Amino acid sequence: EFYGPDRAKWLGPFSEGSVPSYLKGEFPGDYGWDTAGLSADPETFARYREIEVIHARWAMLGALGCLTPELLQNNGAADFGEAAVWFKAGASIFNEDGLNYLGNPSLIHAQSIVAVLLTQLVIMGAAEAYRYSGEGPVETSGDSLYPGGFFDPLGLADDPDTLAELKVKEIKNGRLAMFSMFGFFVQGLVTGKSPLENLADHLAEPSVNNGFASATKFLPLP
Amino acid sequence: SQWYGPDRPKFLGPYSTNFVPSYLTGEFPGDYGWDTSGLSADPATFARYREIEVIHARWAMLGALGCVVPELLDGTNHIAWFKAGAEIFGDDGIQYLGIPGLINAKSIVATLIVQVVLMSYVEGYRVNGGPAGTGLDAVYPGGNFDPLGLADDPDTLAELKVKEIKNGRLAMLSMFGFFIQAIVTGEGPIKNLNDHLADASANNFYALYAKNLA
Amino acid sequence: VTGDSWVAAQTLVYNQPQYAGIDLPFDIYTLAVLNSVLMGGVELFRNSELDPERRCYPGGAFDPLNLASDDSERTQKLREAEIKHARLAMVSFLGYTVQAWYTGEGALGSLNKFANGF
Amino acid sequence: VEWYGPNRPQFLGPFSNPPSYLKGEFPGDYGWDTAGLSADPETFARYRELEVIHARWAMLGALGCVTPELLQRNGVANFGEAVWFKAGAQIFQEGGLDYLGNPSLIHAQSIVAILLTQLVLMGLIEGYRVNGGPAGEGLDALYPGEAFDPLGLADDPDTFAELKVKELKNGRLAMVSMLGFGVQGLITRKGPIENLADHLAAPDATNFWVDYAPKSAGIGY
Amino acid sequence: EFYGPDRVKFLGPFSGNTPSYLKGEYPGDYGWDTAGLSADPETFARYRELEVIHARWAMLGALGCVTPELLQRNGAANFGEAVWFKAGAQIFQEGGLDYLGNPNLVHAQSIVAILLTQVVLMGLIEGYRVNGGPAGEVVDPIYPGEAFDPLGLADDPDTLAELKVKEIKNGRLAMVSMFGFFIQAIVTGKGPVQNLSDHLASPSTDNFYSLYAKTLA
Ligand code: CHL
Ligand code: CLA
Ligand SMILES: CC(/C=C/C=C(C)/C=C/[C@@]12O[C@]1(C)C[C@@H](O)CC2(C)C)=C\C=C\C=C(C)\C=C\C=C(C)\C=C\[C@@]12O[C@]1(C)C[C@@H](O)CC2(C)C
Ligand SMILES: CC1=C[C@H](O)CC(C)(C)[C@H]1/C=C/C(C)=C/C=C/C(C)=C/C=C/C=C(C)/C=C/C=C(C)/C=C/C1=C(C)C[C@H](O)CC1(C)C
Ligand SMILES: CC1=C[C@H](O)CC(C)(C)[C@H]1/C=C/C(C)=C/C=C/C(C)=C/C=C/C=C(C)/C=C/C=C(C)/C=C/C1=C(C)C[C@H](O)CC1(C)C
Ligand SMILES: CC1=C[C@H](O)CC(C)(C)[C@H]1/C=C/C(C)=C/C=C/C(C)=C/C=C/C=C(C)/C=C/C=C(C)/C=C/C1=C(C)C[C@H](O)CC1(C)C
Ligand SMILES: CC1=C[C@H](O)CC(C)(C)[C@H]1/C=C/C(C)=C/C=C/C(C)=C\C=C/C=C(C)/C=C/C=C(C)/C=C/C1=C(C)C[C@H](O)CC1(C)C
Repeated sequence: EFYGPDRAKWLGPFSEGSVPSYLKGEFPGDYGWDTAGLSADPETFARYREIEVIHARWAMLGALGCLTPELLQNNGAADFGEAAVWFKAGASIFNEDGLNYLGNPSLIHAQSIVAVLLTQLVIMGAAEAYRYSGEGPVETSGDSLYPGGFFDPLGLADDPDTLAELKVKEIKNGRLAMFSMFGFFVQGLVTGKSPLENLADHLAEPSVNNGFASATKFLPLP
Repeated sequence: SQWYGPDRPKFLGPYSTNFVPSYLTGEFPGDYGWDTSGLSADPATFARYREIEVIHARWAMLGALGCVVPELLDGTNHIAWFKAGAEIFGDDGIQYLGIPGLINAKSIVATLIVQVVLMSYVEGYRVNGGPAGTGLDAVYPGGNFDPLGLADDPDTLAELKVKEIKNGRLAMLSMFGFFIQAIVTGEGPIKNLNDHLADASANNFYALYAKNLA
Repeated sequence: VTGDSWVAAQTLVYNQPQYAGIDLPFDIYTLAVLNSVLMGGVELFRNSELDPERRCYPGGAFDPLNLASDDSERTQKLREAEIKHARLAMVSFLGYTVQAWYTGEGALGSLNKFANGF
Repeated sequence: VEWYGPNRPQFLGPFSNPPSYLKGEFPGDYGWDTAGLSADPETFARYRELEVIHARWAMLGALGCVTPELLQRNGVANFGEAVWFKAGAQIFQEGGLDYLGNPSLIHAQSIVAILLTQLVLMGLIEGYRVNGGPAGEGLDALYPGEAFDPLGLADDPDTFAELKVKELKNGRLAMVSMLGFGVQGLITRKGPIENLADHLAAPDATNFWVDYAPKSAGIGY
Repeated sequence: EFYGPDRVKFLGPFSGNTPSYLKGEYPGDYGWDTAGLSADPETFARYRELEVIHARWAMLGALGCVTPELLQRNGAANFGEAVWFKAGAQIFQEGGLDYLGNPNLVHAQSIVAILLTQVVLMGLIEGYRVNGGPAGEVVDPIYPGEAFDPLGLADDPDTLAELKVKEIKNGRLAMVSMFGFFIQAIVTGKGPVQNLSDHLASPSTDNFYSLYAKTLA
């Protein structure tokens, strides 16, 4: 179904002629879509494969992270004043109380962006360096892309049959998030409103409130 | 034959005899030895890239013609290509050639729906074959796509393929011009050309928009 | 071009011979005799052919580009395209005259009337 | 093996595993091809040439983008437009483009003459670089030397290898600075030296994070 | 999942005993014949044909009873009578029946002619469906294919199996919903699309309860 020769393809029925040879249904998410031929080389394909999973995982975290403050604000904590929207939350660091987690002054109460940058550089840098090093103090399980040992406390990667279907489930939920995050970015620039607000508008008047409502927004004017 | 082999013309003129990528030998049309970057070193990517160029080419040639005709015809209100899409939202809608009753399109969603369904079938047929033809060249199927049999002679087909790519590359370059000229001048390509023709020393990029571009 | 219906254009030109809004330098009486004579000569020339296939596909001066002057499959496909466009036009022009009888308008006029009828 | 070989320095330092194709055989091999863009040996070769040519253009560009502004600030000379992203518009001013202000220098008046000469001059020059020309035919593409090494600072092979590393590292530093100048120019819309002056005056209230970052979404700047 | 002995059942886990004749091998088999009406294999075959014909008509009817109402209240077009339980009355008007409200479409004026033409055309069509004719010869009385599958969506037998289930499932939902259309129309003189808007407007107050019901006594 999702592996082997007779796997799922990106063009459905009209995919036989669009399946690059090097794509033989071995890795997860091989719908046979490399028209450009970017992953022709075995080495280049491997590097892109790791990059895709890393992006997919960041995207998945991003999708929740770009909606959770807005959700709680609309109904819940209701404390992220203008910080509920993802593309207006980072500016909350320069607030009078600065960045308050859950909008609670007692939590974090950060008011120095430089410190945040330095803290992130050392934290993310070390973890990323370990990921690149392919080896670290924690259990690595001998797989740079899929380091199960320490990063999988629940042991859901125990049997390969679940692993094979879980790995395609990861990339497919991941690719959807990457596609949607790209959506968040574009929608944000064109509409200027929060992504969950854009949805409300589409439900309000689907024919009127859609992407073609803002069609003439960026028109070069003589 | 002058367009193939090792004696073919090259993009750097005389200063290209000692500067030729190994993979570009003179087998495929439009070979001018311009592969300065490492792209297309592997034949698999090169074969994939060759098709994308012809596709981007045939599209550009259609686009270049279609971005000028409506602007050069009356009745269409000499609409600019970058301002044609908005017409669907006008009260009159899209009336081909300006003649009322022709299409009278007013729903952008309906137009996109038919385009997606029709183009998906068409693009699918172009990749995995279909009713028009099966087991034919991916970029040069011929048959139903060559009704006038203009390329029956292999020799003629070779020179004609050189003509197709060279016209396409010119169209691709000029289409890129249409994109930038519109984003800078804000006027249609024909209007920009007419302005230059009138007062070239005054109406050009440098004397009009170059200063405000920074 | 003129904005006049194809049915109404018949009488308009009869009253004032004209083409593309340009008055022709010929009274309708001479044009009427000319049309009959010209078409008479043309059709007599066509009837001279004795080959049944060549009466339908003369070729020669009528196929200057030599598109279907052979027996190839391209000739067969081209002839298949001709009759299809021919049968479509026959039915379509039957539409023109029936629509002009019923609705009163011409081709473009019927199209506009239908769009506004909604 | 200080710069070339297996004990060469890496872009991540201690936590670094070099790609197989990167074997410290060329200058500036800090083993950084995480995207696998130079896996193909032919693509790698062409990419190395682009890097050296880009680095040399950037080194000239970085020096040339600040020199008029440094002279204007210190009052050494008055230019029609000292800021780098505005020097091109000098040709459209009243007296044309005068080098270092002095009307007797160059005194260019028409952009068409500048454009056409540059096409002819650079067209021949770049043709000589790839196909060889008056300076010599058959010399290294990236390191021709000969006429382009009059001082002979590359006669010693060992020094030439180490100096090639210095060229790339200054060049890579120049390329990063050029991108910085462009981004800073597009945001601050002020010359690079001016941006530095402001930072030195109040480094805590002039940084991008404090002046533009908070206005990069919803509130324009 | 939908065929064989392990097929899903209408009562879920609680299905337990199922009719012996009601095995797999047929689309839409959920093991529901508690009335035991298809015990005879001959009658079971007939009932299977009746279900798919009632289902196909229901799908057409469900889509056909909602579209003129949707277009009328969406501003897409102006009909004489958008609501399905009144569209028949359009023939008894000044302008007769005009498709999409356009006087230059169909423009019917005589209910007889409408009735006569339907009887002749439907009679021949139904006769062709039971004895073959211009569209094709009869092989499966409910799944002809050939001229009736020009797009070839069911060329592969595996897809044909799963697709038949989709039709009976979608069909059955149409039959239930179309049965609702009949009742909702009698209980509420408003069209079915109007009912949906009212339920969305105030579901607590606008529903079969807090309205009608008590009137039905
Ligand atoms: C459009 C008007 C325009 C004007 C008025 C000038 C004016 C000038 N340009 Mg200039 N330029 C102009 C446009 C342009 N220039 C240039 C590019 C240059 C360059 C590259 C140079 C100049 C130079 C000069 C100066 C040389 C005079 C000098 O100091 O002589 C000093 C004395 C001499 C040079 C020797 C005597 C010269 C005199 C002509 C004697 C020769 C007479 C001959 C017998 C006649 C010619 C044919 C003979 C040789 C067979 C001068 C003030 C030069 C400069 O800045 O020098 C300081 C210089 O090098 N321009 C370009 C871009 C291509 C232009 C575009 O429009
Ligand atoms: C990739 C190529 C490309 C693309 C994407 C487009 C896209 C578009 N074109 Mg275009 N065009 C192209 C190539 C292209 N064109 C080329 C190469 C030409 C030169 C022949 C034209 C000439 C052209 C004209 C003249 C017009 C457009 C128009 C349009 C816009 C609407 C088209 C439409 O109404 O539906 C699709 C069009 C059809 C399905 C054609 C219908 C068949 C026609 C109507 C019958 C022929 C005329 C008929 C005999 C008239 C009867 C009365 C008459 C005798 C007086 C649209 C954005 C219209 C517009 O208003 O721009 C905004 C417009 O009027 N195009
Ligand atoms: C192609 C496409 C969808 C393809 C669907 C496919 C393949 C189907 C999926 C299935 O396979 C599954 C999953 C399962 C299979 O068993 C069955 C099928 C059914 C086959 C969507 C396009 C959808 C494309 C859409 C809707 C695009 C809208 C674009 C807009 C609004 C643009 C607006 C503007 O661009 C302007 C005009 C000017 C700019 O300046 C400003 C902005 C605002 C950016
Ligand atoms: C060779 C080489 C070598 C080395 O190695 C490297 C390098 C250098 C990189 C390379 C190069 C490359 C290049 C040059 C590229 C380019 C491209 C392009 C420009 C394309 C276009 C492209 C373009 C195109 C397609 C175009 C298209 C268009 C179209 C369809 C149109 C459409 C339309 C019309 C009609 C009209 C209306 O009103 C509007 C619309 C609707 C819109
Ligand atoms: C290694 C790696 C690995 C993995 O795998 C992947 C990846 C990541 C991708 C990679 C990376 C890469 C990178 C980093 C890149 C960068 C680039 C750049 C930035 C360049 C610049 C570049 C830049 C440059 C050249 C610059 C140039 C400039 C110049 C000439 C100048 C000019 C001028 C002057 C003087 C002055 C005036 O007033 C103006 C003008 C006249 C204009
Ligand atoms: C399984 C079981 C087992 C054991 O045996 C027990 C029992 C219980 C017996 C069984 C069950 C059964 C059932 C459930 C049944 C149901 C049925 C139905 C409801 C049908 C419908 C059915 C329904 C249907 C067809 C429908 C159809 C419809 C139609 C045609 C419509 C038409 C129309 C339109 C469009 C519109 C207009 O305006 C009007 C009209 C003209 C009128
Ligand atoms: C397959 C194919 C084939 C052929 O051959 C070629 C080609 C075409 C090239 C290919 C394609 C590819 C693609 C499609 C790609 C895409 C990508 C994307 C869209 C994304 C990523 C990637 C993406 C991503 C990661 C995303 C990310 C995001 C994130 C993290 C988030 C962040 C955030 C948060 C949390 C919160 C706050 O408040 C805000 C922020 C800060 C903002």
